Amino acid sequence: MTGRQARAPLQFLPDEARSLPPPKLTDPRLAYIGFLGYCSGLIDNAIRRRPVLSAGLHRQFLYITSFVFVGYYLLKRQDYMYAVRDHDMFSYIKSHPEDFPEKDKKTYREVFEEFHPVR
Amino acid sequence: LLDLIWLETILPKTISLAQMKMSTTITSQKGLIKLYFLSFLITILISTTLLNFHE
Amino acid sequence: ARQWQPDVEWAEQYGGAVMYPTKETAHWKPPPWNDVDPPKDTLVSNLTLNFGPQ
Amino acid sequence: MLKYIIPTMMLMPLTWLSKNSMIWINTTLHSLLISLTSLLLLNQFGDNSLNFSLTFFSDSLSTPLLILTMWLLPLMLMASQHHLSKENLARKKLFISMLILLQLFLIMTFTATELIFFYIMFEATLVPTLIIITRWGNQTERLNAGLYFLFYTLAGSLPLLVALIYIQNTMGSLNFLILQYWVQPMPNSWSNTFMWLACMMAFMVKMPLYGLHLWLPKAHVEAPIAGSMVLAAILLKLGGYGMMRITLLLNPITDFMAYPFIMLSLWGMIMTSSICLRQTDLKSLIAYSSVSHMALVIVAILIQTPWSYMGATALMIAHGLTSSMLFCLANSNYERVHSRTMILARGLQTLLPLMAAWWLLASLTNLALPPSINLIGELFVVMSTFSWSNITIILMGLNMVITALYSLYMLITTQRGKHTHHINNILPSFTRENALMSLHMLPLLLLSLNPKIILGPLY
Amino acid sequence: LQYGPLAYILGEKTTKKMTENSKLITVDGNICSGKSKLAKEVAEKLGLKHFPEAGIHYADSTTGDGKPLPVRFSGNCSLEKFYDDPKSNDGNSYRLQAWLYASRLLQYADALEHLLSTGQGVVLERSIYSDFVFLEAMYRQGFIRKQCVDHYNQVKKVTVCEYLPPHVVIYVDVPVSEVQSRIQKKGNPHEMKITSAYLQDIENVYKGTFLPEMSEKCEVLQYSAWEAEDAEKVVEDIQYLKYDKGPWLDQDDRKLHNLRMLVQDKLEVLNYTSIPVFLPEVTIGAHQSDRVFQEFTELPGRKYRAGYNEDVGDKWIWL
Amino acid sequence: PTLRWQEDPEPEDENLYEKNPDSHGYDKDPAVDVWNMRVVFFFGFSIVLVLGSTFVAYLPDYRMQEWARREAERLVKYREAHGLPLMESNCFDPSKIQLPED
Amino acid sequence: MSLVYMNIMMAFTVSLTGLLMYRSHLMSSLLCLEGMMLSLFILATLMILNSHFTLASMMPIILLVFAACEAALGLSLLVMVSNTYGTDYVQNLNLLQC
Amino acid sequence: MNPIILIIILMTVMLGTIIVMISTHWLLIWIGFEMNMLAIIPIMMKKHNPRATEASTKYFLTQSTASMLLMMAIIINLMFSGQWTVMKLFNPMASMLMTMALAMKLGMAPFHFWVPEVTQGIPLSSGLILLTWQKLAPMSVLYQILPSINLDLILTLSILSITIGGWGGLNQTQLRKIMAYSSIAHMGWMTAVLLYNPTMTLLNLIIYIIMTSTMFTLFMANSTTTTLSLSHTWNKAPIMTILVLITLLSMGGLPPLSGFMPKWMIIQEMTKNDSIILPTLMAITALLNLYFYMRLTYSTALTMFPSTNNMKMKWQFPTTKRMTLLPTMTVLSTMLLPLTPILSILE
Amino acid sequence: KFYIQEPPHGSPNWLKVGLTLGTSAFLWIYLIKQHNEDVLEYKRRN
Amino acid sequence: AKTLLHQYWDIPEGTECHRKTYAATSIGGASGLVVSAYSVALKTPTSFLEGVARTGRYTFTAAAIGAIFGLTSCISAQVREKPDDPLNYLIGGCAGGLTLGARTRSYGIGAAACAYMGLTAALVKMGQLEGWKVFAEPKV
Repeated sequence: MTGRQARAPLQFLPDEARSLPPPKLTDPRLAYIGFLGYCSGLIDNAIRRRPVLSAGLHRQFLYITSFVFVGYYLLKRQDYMYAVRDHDMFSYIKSHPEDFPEKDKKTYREVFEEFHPVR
Repeated sequence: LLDLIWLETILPKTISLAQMKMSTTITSQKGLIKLYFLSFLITILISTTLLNFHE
Repeated sequence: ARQWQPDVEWAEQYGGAVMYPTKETAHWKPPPWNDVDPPKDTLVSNLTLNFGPQ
Repeated sequence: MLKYIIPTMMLMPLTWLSKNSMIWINTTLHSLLISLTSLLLLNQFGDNSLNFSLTFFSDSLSTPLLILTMWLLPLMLMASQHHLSKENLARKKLFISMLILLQLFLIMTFTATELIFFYIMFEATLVPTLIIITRWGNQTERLNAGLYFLFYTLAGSLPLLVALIYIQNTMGSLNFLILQYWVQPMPNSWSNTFMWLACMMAFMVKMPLYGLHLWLPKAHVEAPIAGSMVLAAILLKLGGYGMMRITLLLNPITDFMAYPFIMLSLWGMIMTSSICLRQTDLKSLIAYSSVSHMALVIVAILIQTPWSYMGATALMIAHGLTSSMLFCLANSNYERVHSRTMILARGLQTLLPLMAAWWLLASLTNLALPPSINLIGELFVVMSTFSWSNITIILMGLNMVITALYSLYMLITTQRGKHTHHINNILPSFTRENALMSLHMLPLLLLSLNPKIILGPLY
Repeated sequence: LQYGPLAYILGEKTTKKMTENSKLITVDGNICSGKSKLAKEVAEKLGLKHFPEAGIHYADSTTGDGKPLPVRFSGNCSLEKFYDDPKSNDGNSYRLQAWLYASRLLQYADALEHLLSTGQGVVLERSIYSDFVFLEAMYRQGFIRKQCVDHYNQVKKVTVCEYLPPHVVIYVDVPVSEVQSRIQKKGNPHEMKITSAYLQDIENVYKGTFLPEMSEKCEVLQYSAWEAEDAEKVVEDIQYLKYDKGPWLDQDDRKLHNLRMLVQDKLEVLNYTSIPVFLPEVTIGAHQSDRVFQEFTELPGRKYRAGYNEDVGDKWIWL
Repeated sequence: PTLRWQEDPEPEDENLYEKNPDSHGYDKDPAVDVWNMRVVFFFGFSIVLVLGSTFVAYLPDYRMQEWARREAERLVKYREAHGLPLMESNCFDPSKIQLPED
Repeated sequence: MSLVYMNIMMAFTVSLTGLLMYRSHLMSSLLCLEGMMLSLFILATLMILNSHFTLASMMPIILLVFAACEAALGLSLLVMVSNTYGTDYVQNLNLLQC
Repeated sequence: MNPIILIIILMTVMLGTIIVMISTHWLLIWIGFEMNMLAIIPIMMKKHNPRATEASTKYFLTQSTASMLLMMAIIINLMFSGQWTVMKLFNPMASMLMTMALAMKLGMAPFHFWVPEVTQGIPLSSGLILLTWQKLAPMSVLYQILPSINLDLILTLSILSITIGGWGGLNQTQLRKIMAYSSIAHMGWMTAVLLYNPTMTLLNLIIYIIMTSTMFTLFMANSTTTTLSLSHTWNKAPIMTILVLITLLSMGGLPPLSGFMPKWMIIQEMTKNDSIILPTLMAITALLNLYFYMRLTYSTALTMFPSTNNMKMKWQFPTTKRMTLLPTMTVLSTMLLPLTPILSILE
Repeated sequence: KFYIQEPPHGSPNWLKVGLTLGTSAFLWIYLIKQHNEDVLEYKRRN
Repeated sequence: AKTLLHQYWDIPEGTECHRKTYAATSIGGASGLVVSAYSVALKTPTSFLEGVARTGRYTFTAAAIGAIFGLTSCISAQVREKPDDPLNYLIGGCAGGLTLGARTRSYGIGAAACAYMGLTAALVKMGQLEGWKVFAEPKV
């Protein structure tokens, strides 16, 4: 699938992206991102011989902040991308009724499928 | 007889010998340049005309 | 304490230029550990000119 | 179900921020608390499974295996000391957290809904087993054991992924219900034969079937006791659980394409019970015993009777308990003498006069003494396969005879007749091994009383 | 540490702490002859800092607590057991030789860092060049398998060939019997067990190999036996030395930047020390090394980054 | 003239007894081993085993058992008390079936 | 097809096989690289002239100046190899074995 | 070397690669590849040992002839329909020459003979930078000009690079050669799905770049060339061991770990077409290139080789290399599994 | 005390920690303000 | 090339015979010349008579396996009179592997070659029999 208005420049988040619902506070994905950031600060203590859980508390708070922020922007972009994919799908559905015909519901009083028993 | 020696010589050992021999004939190439460029040339000819890629 | 550990000969099984021995790979010598050969100092003399009597 | 997932996570930073003489009580106590916590689960009733979310659910195939897992962790965690208490504190903490992450992926695996998620959690079940058995493999070929291990399990389990993605984008999503309610039969074109072959062959590798059981014996003779109990009980019955689920699709060609595997399983069941009659390395007899019981499992899965699936799940749970117990007893004997061989450590009716009671009890369960569960399993599988054919009972009964004789040989070889009287170092039995035997053989007899729980979906 | 490019861009260059006193003077002498006597004399006269003798536990000396850490760790050298019995099959010549080689290399790096940082030049005693000559005479005695000497040749080829050799070298020649008399004057019995032909072979290689191979790299002044104290003469000779050859005249600044950024992070220096060749006289299996590393963690002042080290303090871990 | 090793002579076989004749399972720390015994029983049998025995000895009708007993009782009594044959074959209604034709 | 273009393409294959098979000296290889450069230059110039593709007629001289400074780099590399060795054969390079 | 000059050379590498990304004219793309070569040549020969000199010679020769054959492809494109817009081409022969130029450029199965030789005799920083930008520069071009390529070219080079970087790879303990054959195998994967969905190719490019940056950063933390040197890194420090474990397993691609995610999406949007046998072949050879990772892990952190004293000396100095950014890249590279629908962040 | 002739560091530098915590509070407040504007814009349009 | 593999598969199989074996020998000659061309590029024989000898051995052996494959293909198709199985080409691949082991004059290579060439040949005819495209859709 391709841009779809790369004409219409790169535009990290379009101004049509201010109609979708935003990712809320403490949504679980960015909670996971913050856990990853805490672990990144913790291994950041661990590479050098500075002791774990302590003497790096500003670095832990830093890595938490930065990863939660970056994940927040990417969550907004991700939601926009799925919205534009769904709307283009439904637009191509409605644009041509001629090729996606309605499967009339053959209910099971008349549908024949064989048996082939497992003894 | 059956489990140990034949089942190890059918499922692992065939694979291990195949991989070991093929390593020792792919990457056992001494380091000159004229070899690599003759390989390029025969690859270009055998990709253009013999097993064609532009037709 | 009875948990087995490999030996000098194990490590030398993983030692050498290449991994697998063949007929052909005796000549693969190990690289220098500093990635620096002891190069040829091929400059035997400077430019020696014999200006004669012309 | 997240009520079980999240304390199993939070048992992990526990083990980090405890100290010396402080990790142990916390881990063991809280793991037993989680065992009660999943003893709460068993509600399952009637119409269908029970759904723990838009994402998780439990078939009644999954409930006893899941409870078995949360039972088997604290037992294991007690069992794996005195062979590593003299190693370092950090490495010991890493060991305990490795097992907890292992249990976490096992719960993830058993409570799956989507078969792709099941596959991810299948190989996430794999990777701690590797690290445990290689880091404490305790003999000179733990190298080769881990190498054989991971390449058989992945290279069998690799195209299973391809087959499931193909089914994903030919029949919609992959709920077990929407795998059900929508499955249509698939005829005998050769692509169908290869697709069935891919799925069934990957789980065949994980059972093992007979032509792929030399995966096993290195990976149990050169393992520590924790990874061995894990590997045997949880991983082999995990492979069986996977085939039990995904055999719902592709019933109309399993009849035509199931003939070689049954015959492989039968003649290999006889051959494996024969090959564990004469080996040394007592630890390996339990491994070949496990291949014998899993061959009977595979017979029960490829025949498709509800009788057969009831017998299959009972044989799964009973053999898991028998093999895990008997591995723990063999580790007790190896803690006694530094041999692992069979004919060396002898006597022991005199000395440790109640260790022999546990040997006798496990040996008679592996005999399938009749009130136990293992006879329930084997008996219903024999009933179902005799309705399959009027001829296979030669093989089943001859399996019963040779199983009786090697199991009795394990009993009266090492623990009968004469101590070699140059041993003079074995200690009288600790409380710990007695506790481990007590934790195995109270639930086996307690299910021997009331076994209507552990029978499968086709109860 | 405030370095990398950015110190070299804030500060203009580094040649500004030069010269005529910022230099490397190095007293090479035979044992109990060319020592810290004349070295401290010329260091105090000439206005130039001094380095004590490179002992066994120098690496233990240069970090945090300068007490010698117990010789299970810094060993297993046992220099007095070397002067006792250089014939043991447990291996105590060459283990000690590798250890002293690493000690001389570390203290040379510390000296060259103190030269290139602010000056003002230093004296050294018994440098790394004297160390290989020392070992080759030890092999002339024949205490060592020749494969182990091949290993030493390998380590010597790798490590030394990135440095600048020192400026001036003061050779002290004392004959054999006077050194014999002096080691009798000191009275230490382990030192009294020395034999004289070992000392003679030291003098042999130390004249015959060292002098042709220095050759105006490390310009030399050769002095006699009672030519010691004698301070004014050697200070005077350095005063009119007329520096003639050597690679020190070709840096110009860029190699000096590389040497400042190389000699700092001494672990980058010592990333060629364990090569390995596995030398069954030398190496250590997993089990002994693991228990020794865990006991090295059990020290109260060595564990997890001496900067942030608790149980000495430091009350800045941000609560 | 060679050794290839330098380590301790191995093992060091510690009898876990002969410094404690009262000792339970693990190593020679005296009190916390007694705590190990007390936790693995009192939270391993005294709270797990007998409570699990009650809890799985009975709970409701797992997979609808006695529900099915009494429901079949009432249905067979009805199909005796209204004459019609018990367990009608052809479980789906043949009026609501359509055979495809030849 | 403006017939001459056939000959210049065949000349390109001449220069390319001369670049690929080469026996003794690296300098012959580098000079045949220069010849290949001349070939592309000429062919593109003929087409841009006969197209009257008059706006972007820079292609000949800019292609030229770039791949000529490539040849300058190649000259310096050959000087460095010839400086640390005696000669500049394709042989005496068999060290660093693959 | 001057540090100002190194900042200059990095500026020119970045200028060249950004020119390749950003331009729409064919002359500009060829300028971008040439300037990329000219700038990356003195990052190699950073020292002055003759190993780097022969490496740079081989690299210059093959790189420059790939550049000129690329220019041949462009002048064929103007021999046919002539305009300088980076679009669908107008000759199967031109597309053939052009993809063979890029296959020589980024390292590929007929053309990979300079990759281990260029990596073995160079330092670690040079190897890292050449892997990053010399795999990043052509992918933009191929992502552009995909709609006019004979497929058998791309698929042939993908398959054969995956199996060459497999089978070649079982034989080297020179860690630069191991990492180079790893580069070949992943570039086979990343060339493969170019004609199906290029989102997968670019995501795989991101994941591969971050993984190799983690691996080379771990080698730069303690300078090693052999596996035995990694065993000494076991003895001297323990956390480097578990990092080598995690990053080698994420090069191996196991489903608990983040390196599995590029395999899985490729197999998905490959097998929605009629290509099934080609996925199972690719993923079997992806099982193959895990084995040297596994023996490397067995060398480092799981068994332990005998150590040497003077590690006793190196205990007294705590570590003091700067990592450029190691831990951030590591747990960006390895715990990334529950963010697979950050797939569609990319298109 | 206890550290001969150099610690390489050990007294906490005060520009860097205050700078990082100030910019971390700044980035928190900036994303909070952006988020509140985004919630308001979503609810205002729909 | 596509022309001669197309000539091989265009024969109804079926029996239109000895054209099948001629096409299979042409396949063998082509494949032997390919792999021998890489080998003579990457060995430097010296003498050149050895180079011609090695290329002749490779071409001759690949043509031999092609001939034996086509022969037992034709014969099994005529005898069994059931042209749809892959079993007849399973016999084909095993016979080809056996004579590969014959012309290299060791028997274990012939055994493993029987197994793998039989499995590949059964899969080739079987995949033609169902229809699995060459390399692509490449649509969606």
